[PDB]
Amino acid sequence: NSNICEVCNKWGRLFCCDTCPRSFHEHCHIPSVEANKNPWSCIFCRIKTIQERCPESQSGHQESEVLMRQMLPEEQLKCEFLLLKVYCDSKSCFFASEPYYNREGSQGPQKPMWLNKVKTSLNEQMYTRVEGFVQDMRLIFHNHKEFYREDKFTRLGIQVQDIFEKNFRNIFAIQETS
Ligand SMILES: [Zn+2]
Ligand SMILES: [Zn+2]
Ligand SMILES: [Zn+2]
Repeated sequence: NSNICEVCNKWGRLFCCDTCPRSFHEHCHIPSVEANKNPWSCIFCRIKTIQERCPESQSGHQESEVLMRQMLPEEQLKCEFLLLKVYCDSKSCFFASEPYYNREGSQGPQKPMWLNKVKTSLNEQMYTRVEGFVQDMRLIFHNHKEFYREDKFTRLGIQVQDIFEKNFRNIFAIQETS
């Protein structure tokens, strides 16, 4: 197994996947690494299993259809993985914890959002459809763009949103387009 966490790329107290060489800190994995379970399979392995059991699940889909899906176990897992893929980028640090807004010439967003809040929301099964999760994720970056205006810091939002959007298209097998 790897000797660094797959998400944050640091050593420490790591849990090792039994079906692939990845390792995780307890609260870096999403959901948090389970108490017992020997063997244990990580979320990357669990996602690959879904695909393997239903090869047709990788044919293209319309975003509009994906968003209206109910958060049954498999969609819950896909949203967990997509959230994890965002945390995998080191630039997610800017969006993890609760922000605050005091900048000359800007007003804070009406509805603040951050990755740890989305994490909690998923953990507490507060989303009923994929749309719920995707709207909150997109809101994070949209709030950032709006608040930072012409400061070049706005680009961190563009960057992290691109990681989100690419992973969304991949994980939910959105139909490729020009
Ligand atoms: Zn970690
Ligand atoms: Zn694994
Ligand atoms: Zn089948």
